[PDB]
Amino acid sequence: ANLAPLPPHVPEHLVFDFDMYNPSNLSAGVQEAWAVLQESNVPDLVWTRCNGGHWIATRGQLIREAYEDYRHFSSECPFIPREAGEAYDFIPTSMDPPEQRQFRALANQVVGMPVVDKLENRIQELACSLIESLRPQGQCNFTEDYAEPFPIRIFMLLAGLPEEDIPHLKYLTDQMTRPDGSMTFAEAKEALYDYLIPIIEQRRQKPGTDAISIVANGQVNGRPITSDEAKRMCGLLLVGGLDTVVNFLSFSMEFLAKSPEHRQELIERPERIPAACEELLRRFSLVADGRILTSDYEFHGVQLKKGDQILLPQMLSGLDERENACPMHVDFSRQKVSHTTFGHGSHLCLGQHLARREIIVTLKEWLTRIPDFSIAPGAQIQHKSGIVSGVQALPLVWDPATTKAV
Ligand code: HEM
Ligand SMILES: CC1(C)[C@@H]2CC[C@@]1(C)C(=O)C2
Ligand SMILES: [K+]
Repeated sequence: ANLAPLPPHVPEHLVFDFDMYNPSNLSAGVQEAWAVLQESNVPDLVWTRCNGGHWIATRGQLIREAYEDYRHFSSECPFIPREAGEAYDFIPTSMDPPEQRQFRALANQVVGMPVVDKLENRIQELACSLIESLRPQGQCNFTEDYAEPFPIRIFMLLAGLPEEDIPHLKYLTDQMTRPDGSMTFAEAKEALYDYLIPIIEQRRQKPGTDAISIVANGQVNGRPITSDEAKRMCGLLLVGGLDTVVNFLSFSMEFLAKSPEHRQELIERPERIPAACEELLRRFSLVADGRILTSDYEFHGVQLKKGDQILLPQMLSGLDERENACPMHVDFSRQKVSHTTFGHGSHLCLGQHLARREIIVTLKEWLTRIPDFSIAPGAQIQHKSGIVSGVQALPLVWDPATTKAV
């Protein structure tokens, strides 16, 4: 690990060199690896010298606070490392209130609740189709066989982009959240923009009903959105569509593959599925971005300097034992599932309704046709960490004789 020189204003007792891109205890699971930050030996707000050096709030209370106080904690540079957060210019995520407001409203028009209600039939259709297709095989590589195609095809459908462009696009979005060293954030971002530019141009000329057309021809601040602003909002839609639900689905199915009574519980009481979805969202939270200090500020006894970056792991809030008792235990009956999995503050996830729909549909439709399954014998499941964490591969196996078509 390459630790950056401790800045003079950071007390040595607050140092804890956690690498968000390669946590030390990753072998135990990614959420577990991040949960080490919540052990008794770690202060509530620490400084890691990894990835250029930055703060990390480890408690739900501080994460919520920082997310609410955009005045001190700006989204202008929300990604670690520094180079990534600076090149990051997505709309509305790189803006603080009140600017983000008009732009957030437009994005909502395209991925909001009404749109989800409108596409529910296609969502239901694809889920059933993909699963019925896998059902008689008795095995599947969940990440590539379902986790990826289900949410991504729905997104490409919503955006009016050919499914043929998925491989190319997914490689680029993944470079921004889980860098493999092949390219800088800026380069992955530019390439993604190169893809969108002609499409936006074209859809501004001849408007459609797809998400890209709606955004490109939308109104913000009483005037027409610019091509640049359109490109920046669409870049974000792509990332959210291709690299969020995709990863989350695999953590959930990995858990279900190892939990027969949890499976059977949803099978008998499908009305519990929405709660189970919420609990899985808490237990398998997977996003971690942050903010930048707009000025010198003392936060909970810690002196933060202007320009200091602070990671505010959305993932940690619900795993915080102060927020949920026995945080690592999955309990579908939890009277209160506290979490910030979809974020907190003015930038609360707009695609959260689409995400829950996809999750709930997956849970019901999978358990219906394939009620009994397990991880392939031998298989060693590996997780990966970054702005969005995921599962490398998820080999599942089952006896076709136990499955049932609908
Ligand atoms: C399990 C799935 C998902 C998770 C965990 C997730 C998480 C998040 C988080 C934590 C934020 C706030 C980031 C910040 O405050 O800087 C966010 C923002 C947002 N999400 Fe999601 N998201 C998910 C799926 C989606 C989907 C399906 C889309 C749709 C393409 C998407 C689009 C958005 C948008 C537009 C914003 C920005 C809102 C704003 O800046 O005002 N997300 N998401
Ligand atoms: C942090 C996010 C999950 C949120 C939607 C996709 C993502 C990586 C962003 O850039 C904003
Ligand atoms: K920036």
